[PDB]
Amino acid sequence: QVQLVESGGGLVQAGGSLRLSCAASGRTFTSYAMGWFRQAPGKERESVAAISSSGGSTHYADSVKGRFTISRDNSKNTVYLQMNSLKPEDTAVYYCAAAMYGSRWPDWEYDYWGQGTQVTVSS
Amino acid sequence: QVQLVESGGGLVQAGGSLRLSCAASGRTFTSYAMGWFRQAPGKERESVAAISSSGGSTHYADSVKGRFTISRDNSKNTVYLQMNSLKPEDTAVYYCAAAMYGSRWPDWEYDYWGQGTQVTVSS
Amino acid sequence: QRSVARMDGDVIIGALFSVHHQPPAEKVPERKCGEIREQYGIQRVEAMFHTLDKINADPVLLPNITLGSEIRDSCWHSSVALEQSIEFIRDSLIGRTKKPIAGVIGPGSSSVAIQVQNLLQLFDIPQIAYSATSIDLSDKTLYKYFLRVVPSDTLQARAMLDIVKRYNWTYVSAVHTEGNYGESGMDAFKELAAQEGLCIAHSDKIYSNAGEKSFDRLLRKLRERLPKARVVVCFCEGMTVRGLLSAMRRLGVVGEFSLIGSDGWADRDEVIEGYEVEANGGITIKLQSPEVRSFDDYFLKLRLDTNHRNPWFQEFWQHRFQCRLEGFPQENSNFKRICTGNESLEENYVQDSKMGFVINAIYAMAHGLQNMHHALCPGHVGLCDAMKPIDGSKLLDFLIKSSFIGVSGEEVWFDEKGDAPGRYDIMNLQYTEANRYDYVHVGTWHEGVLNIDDYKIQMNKSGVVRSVCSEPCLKGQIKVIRKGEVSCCWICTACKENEYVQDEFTCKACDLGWWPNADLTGCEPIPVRYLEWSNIESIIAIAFSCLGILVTLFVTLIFVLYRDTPVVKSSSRELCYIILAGIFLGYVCPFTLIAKPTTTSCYLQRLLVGLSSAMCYSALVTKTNRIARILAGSKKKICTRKPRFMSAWAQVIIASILISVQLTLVVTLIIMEPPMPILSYPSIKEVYLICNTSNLGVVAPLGYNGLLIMSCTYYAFKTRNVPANFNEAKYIAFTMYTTCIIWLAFVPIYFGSNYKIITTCFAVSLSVTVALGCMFTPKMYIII
Amino acid sequence: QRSVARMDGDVIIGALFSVHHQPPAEKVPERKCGEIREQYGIQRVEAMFHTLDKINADPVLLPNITLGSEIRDSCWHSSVALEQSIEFIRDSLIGRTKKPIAGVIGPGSSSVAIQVQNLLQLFDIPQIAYSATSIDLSDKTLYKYFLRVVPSDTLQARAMLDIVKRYNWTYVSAVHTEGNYGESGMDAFKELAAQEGLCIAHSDKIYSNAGEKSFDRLLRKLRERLPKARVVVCFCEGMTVRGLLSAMRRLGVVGEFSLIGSDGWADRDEVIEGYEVEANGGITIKLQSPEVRSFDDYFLKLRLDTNHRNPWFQEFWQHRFQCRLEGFPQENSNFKRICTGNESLEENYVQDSKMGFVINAIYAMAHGLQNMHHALCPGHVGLCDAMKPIDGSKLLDFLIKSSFIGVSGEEVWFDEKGDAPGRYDIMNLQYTEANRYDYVHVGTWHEGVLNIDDYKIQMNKSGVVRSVCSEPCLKGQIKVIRKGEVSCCWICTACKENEYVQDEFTCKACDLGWWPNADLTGCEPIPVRYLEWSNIESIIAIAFSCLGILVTLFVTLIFVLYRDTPVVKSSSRELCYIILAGIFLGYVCPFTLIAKPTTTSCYLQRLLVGLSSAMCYSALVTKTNRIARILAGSKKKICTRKPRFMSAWAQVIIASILISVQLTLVVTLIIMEPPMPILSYPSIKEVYLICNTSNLGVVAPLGYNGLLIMSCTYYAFKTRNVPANFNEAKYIAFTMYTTCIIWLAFVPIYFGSNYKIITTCFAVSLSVTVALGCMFTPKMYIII
Ligand SMILES: N[C@@H](Cn1oc(=O)[nH]c1=O)C(=O)O
Repeated sequence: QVQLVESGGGLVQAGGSLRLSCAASGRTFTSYAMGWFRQAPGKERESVAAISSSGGSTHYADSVKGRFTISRDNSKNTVYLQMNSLKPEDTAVYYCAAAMYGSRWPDWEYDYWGQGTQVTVSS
Repeated sequence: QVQLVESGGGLVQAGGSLRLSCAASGRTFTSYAMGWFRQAPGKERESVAAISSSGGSTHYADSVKGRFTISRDNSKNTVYLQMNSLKPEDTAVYYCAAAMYGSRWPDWEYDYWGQGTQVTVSS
Repeated sequence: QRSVARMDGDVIIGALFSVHHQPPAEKVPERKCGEIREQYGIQRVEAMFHTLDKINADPVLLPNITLGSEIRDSCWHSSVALEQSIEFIRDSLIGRTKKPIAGVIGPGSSSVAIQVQNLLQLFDIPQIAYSATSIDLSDKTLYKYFLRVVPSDTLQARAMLDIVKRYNWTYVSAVHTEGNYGESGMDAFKELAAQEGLCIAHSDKIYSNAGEKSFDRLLRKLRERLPKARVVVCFCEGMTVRGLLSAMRRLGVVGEFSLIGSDGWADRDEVIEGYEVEANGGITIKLQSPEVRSFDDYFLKLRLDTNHRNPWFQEFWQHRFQCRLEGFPQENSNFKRICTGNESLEENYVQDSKMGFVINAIYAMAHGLQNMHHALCPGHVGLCDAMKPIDGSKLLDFLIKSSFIGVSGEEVWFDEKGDAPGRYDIMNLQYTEANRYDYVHVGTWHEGVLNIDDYKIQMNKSGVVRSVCSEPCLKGQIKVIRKGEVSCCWICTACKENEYVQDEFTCKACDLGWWPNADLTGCEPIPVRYLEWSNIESIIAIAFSCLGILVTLFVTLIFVLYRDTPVVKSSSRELCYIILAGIFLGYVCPFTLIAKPTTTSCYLQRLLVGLSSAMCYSALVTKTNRIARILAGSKKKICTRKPRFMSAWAQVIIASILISVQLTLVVTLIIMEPPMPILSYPSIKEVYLICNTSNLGVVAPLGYNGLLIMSCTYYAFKTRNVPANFNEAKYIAFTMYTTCIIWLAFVPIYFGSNYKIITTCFAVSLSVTVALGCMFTPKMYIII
Repeated sequence: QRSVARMDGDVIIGALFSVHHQPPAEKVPERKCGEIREQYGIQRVEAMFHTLDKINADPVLLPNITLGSEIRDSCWHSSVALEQSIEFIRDSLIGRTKKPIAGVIGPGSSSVAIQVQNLLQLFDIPQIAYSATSIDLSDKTLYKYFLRVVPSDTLQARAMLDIVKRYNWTYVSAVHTEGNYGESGMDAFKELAAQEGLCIAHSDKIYSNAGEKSFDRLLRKLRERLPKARVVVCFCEGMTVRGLLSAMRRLGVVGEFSLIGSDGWADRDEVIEGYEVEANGGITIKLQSPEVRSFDDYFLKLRLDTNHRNPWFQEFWQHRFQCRLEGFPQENSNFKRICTGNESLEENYVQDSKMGFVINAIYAMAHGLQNMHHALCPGHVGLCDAMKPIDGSKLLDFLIKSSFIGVSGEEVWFDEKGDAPGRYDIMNLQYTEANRYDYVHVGTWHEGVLNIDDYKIQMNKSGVVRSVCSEPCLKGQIKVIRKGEVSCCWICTACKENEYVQDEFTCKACDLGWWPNADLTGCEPIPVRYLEWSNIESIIAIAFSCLGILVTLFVTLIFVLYRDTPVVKSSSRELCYIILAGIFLGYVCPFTLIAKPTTTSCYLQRLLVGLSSAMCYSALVTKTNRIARILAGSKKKICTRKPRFMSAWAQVIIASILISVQLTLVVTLIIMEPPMPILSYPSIKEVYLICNTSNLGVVAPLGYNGLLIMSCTYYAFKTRNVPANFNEAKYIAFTMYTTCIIWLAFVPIYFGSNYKIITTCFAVSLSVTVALGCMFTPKMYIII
């Protein structure tokens, strides 16, 4: 079964482009699809970032579409993101969750979760 | 590396025929010979008895000769020293020892030494 | 690392299905698999999930025991099948152990079943293979843990023997694709065919990859054989019966021999795709699989949205309907459209023939775990401590001793060889419409049982096809005489007359004395030809013999009754009496030259052979010596040596002894060899009375006759010129001529001819009757 | 449970040596391996320990890298070895406990190497198979990780082919081992033997560990056709050939057929050990590998007290010397006669063939590791972060690249397909002393090169037979019957000698007038039988007729010159002139009667046999009708209608026309009949070519001459007894007797003569020479 780990979160500015490296265990990992849920303190969980299994097409929350990029390596058993044009509120607990099955995005039945990081963000 | 444990210590008077069962723990055990050692209170770890690897050739020290009975079961990974006619000098700490690449008995290589016991012969 | 569709239950039955295609040569050592197979792969992963849903709702089979699974993907390849097999035992071998896999629903190649069977036999994991149909997988020394709900190709071997035998075909040439399938199957068939009383002409080992010239040349050796043989048993595959058919086109030999192949081309319509009209009258066979219907409904209700227990459903969709589900995960960004809400599997659906077998196998396991539970956890319901962990060797025990009833109401069933019964469908390709061709039944096979429902088979075309290497001439007079080649390829031959089939193969010539009964079934006594009257054309010899006796009885009446006749008694009376004796001894025996040869009658018969002739000439020599002794003795033959006596009884005692000399010579040449016949039959046909005659005993008496006549006619050269009487002695030299000519002209028609008996009768009867007619019949009128 | 011989290092190289024999046939599902191999696995565990001692101790190979090993038992069984492969991978498959196997020194059977390959390549663990020959392991798509240090079987198939073709051997039995070695190697051999003129007696396949009854069965199937096909080309392993030799003892096959082996029986004094005489003169083929001598040192210097690292050592020892150990551990109860410590290993001690290779293979792993150490982390020492842990794919890249000279001095480098070069050293098993046995280098194969010196081979040059189903029995005037099924193994036969063989399978009857010449390579003219010259046996009649022609000139002298004779001064002169014409015709008959066998001279022969016979009777019919035209109005005949006239020239007219009717009719039928010299066959041997005829076609010539013979003799009725002219009653009578009787004599002899014109000249000569010397001597002698 899958065991996750989330890195790349940290103290960056309003306009600071930062990495999000969600490394994983399990060898099936290129079967799964990743997403990053966004739940900062005081605002509940909303799915903002996502990516299919193959890489293929991918998904960003329209609210931040063009303010990020997503990448993945089936090779290294690890997915990646990047924030662009960061804001004080673009922070959230970045629960890199992972769904094999699902519906239309963003309602995938995210099976295997990571710790995710409340990315400390300032200006 | 086959690890050993003993089973069946007991404080029993003379004449009480008593059982000791050293169980092994691992594959590759029908390829080991076994031994039974003892050390009296302030003594030396005498070679009580032993058996061949395949089973069907057994050795007993002069000091207990022919009285005690050593058998082995390979499916169980276990040896059984059943002693008769126990006498108060048949008291000692009894250790089992897996011997392999030995010379003539009792000049073997007892490398896989057991845990140890105390099997006293009271009054 | 691959995907693994799993149900968390209690006892877990692993599975290896052929989800994808085998890696193409690009990436075989990389071992990544191609596209989904949709009819072998995910159809079956859903059949298995379905059947575990059933068995976990069924109250009989495993109450209070959940029945999980771990499905993997074999890819129809050995290396990937084995990577997966290793993954099943990985967890079992040692965030801890989850569950040891109880069994493995065995991957659908024979030759990845074998290669996985090795790895599972190590661990005590019984493997049930729904389509591992090779011969080698019954040998449970190697593949001990190998169940299956399909028959070995030994049962196709049996079935194709049943068809070729059930039409009394016996001379069927054999072809096969090469490999574990085609060689093993065909070899088992071949030996079975041998012992059963079948035959072959060639055993072609054609490849699935061979050149057009290769099928051409194998078909060419078949074709040289084709004047004899008309049936070609095949363990050929799809592309191989295809390539053989491709050679048949190139020759223009579309419908000639009844090819009769195994299931390599039963429902393979591809073997005849754009080609059908050239495979008319080929009697193929397959496995009798029913379809399975509650599975159809489960499949065609599969909501792509509602499933959460099966990866490769998404890819099943996206490969069947070519649409990338943009919102759904694992989208195939390499397919060009978007998925509408309204597609469903109802279109182009074909439930596979190996599906009844997959669900039979998943049962045979669930009933193995059940039967094990009923017999090794008694009084307790579901998992007891015994069977926790569930042992594999004892499970194999119950699992092989567990009879059952399947999905299709048929019974799954295991021998000691861990193999199945073998239920088959026996099919034909024929005129079904206006020139149209579709694979259709005639009937079935069953365990040992046949069902040829003959009427539907090929409309008398396969009802008239026939071949044997020699058309049975099992009637007498007609041996089977072969080369030392093979038991079917003999040759028929007709027997010689003397022979008859006692030994069917070899007409027994029985002994002479028994001639072969009609139809050559034995032999009985031969008819004989003794010759008493001997014919009406021989009643002619009898007519002249009889008539001559009538006139000579009349001569004994009125001749001797007279007593006094001057010409008769001119000379010595004794000489006259000797002549009378001479003539009627010459004509006593030719009245009975008719006679029967018997050991007792042999003195009677073999006497009358030469002694009829002897006395016949004793007549002629009595008259010859009367005239020559009266020539010598009187002044007619003048000579210094005229040996007369004083009392003419001495001149007639010489005559008595000059007849007793020939008497002695002939009885001597008889008693040199006592009387018998020697029944020389010049053939098994011709049977006649043929007594011994040393040709010596013909030429000697003959020569004695001729020499005594010529010495006396030499003295009587002077009466062939002048008689001194009523013309007696002149007519008697005329007698000498007219009788010696018929004797010495008779010799080549007795010698150089074939028939002898009546011819000697002619010679001697004629000689005496005409001697009488020319010396004795005139005198009776001249002295009245 | 099984022993592992583990030595420590910081890189560990597993190995699969066949320590024990294969499990017994029934016991393989239990996988207990019988008896220690003493030459084949235990020397190889000592090889590997010795070599890793050496390489741990070498200052340049892997310096400050230390090597371990984990030898495990292969057992020569797929199931037994694949267990142990799982034990290799198991360490890392499922704080710290164990250490990962980097390399594997692959097992010796091709089959166990395949099975272990199919498991190891899944884990990235390279395999080097010190002697696994089968070509199937030459496709690096399936068997990626597979390196050899040996030649693939295609070379060995090629070598043994070069042997069997060189000795002229064609038709050879072929038993082989079941499994991949025997299969792939034997199939390669057999495929070549097809193309290179050979045949097959029986392609048999028997397993190694097979029970006796199967080997007995193979000796039945291999000793049938021994009367002809005496060279069984066994492709087998050691133990399969051993089971053959066991069945050769058990039944008395001992000297029957040869045994041309393969690398499985390379140079093995354990497969002939106790079967020496049973298979002497066997032509085996090992790989060129010098025996390693530092190993013979280290091995024959092994006391039973210094091996504290070879677990099978004690059981090896107890087995080697058939002696139990009184108080050593793992003593075997079955063994008896307790060992004395003074035991050497020099006792009938063959080291091994593959010992050069086993050492090379361990070096290949040593090099691949050291190439990796100075290609990934160069400038560092011992272990570095890269290769820790090793990547078996990277290491494999180094192995396939990296060349080196191993211990034995030989060079070894890997191809694109992990193979390696090798020569083959042929051997021949021989009586080498007063009853003592060796394999000796009797030649070498190397890359088409094949050097073998037959006088030194088996010590016999006639030696083994010219092995073929049918001889070079195709001597001139013989064909091939093709047998039916094998063309190479045909059936020899001399064709019908009347048929002349042109093509090698088509003997053909030559056309007429041409009789088959020498060697049946054509047909030559049945010559002309020229009857145009003479012949001494006929020259008697030729010169007699020439004297007939002489006295024809004499009658012309006495008659044609001086007419002044009362016979021609009285008679019609021209009757005597035309009997002179007809007699000169009956005498020039012999000149024109010999004729050449061409149609011109064929009609000539007709012009003599029917026509000159018609003219012979021209003379004779003129005689009769002449005297009879004067007999018409004479008393000598009685008639009122006279066939006469009053002109003498009109008498010659009537005789002339009653000749010329016959003449014209004969000229009519012979201008009608096409006569010809004919190449008829009264017999195959005659040089005939001589003229044909239907005899009834010349019976009409005889028929008219002969009805007129009846007329001539009919007039000789009274003219024989009307003596008027000078006794010409006598002579005319007797000579019309001569001509009638000699015609009526020759005519059954004419049809008795197969060729008739001999009889014609003979009879016509007599008849007309009587006409001269009998009707002309008296008349012209009294009027001389
Ligand atoms: N050529 C054989 C190898 N060989 O077989 C034996 O029986 N010994 C031995 O070294 C094979 O490829 O399996």
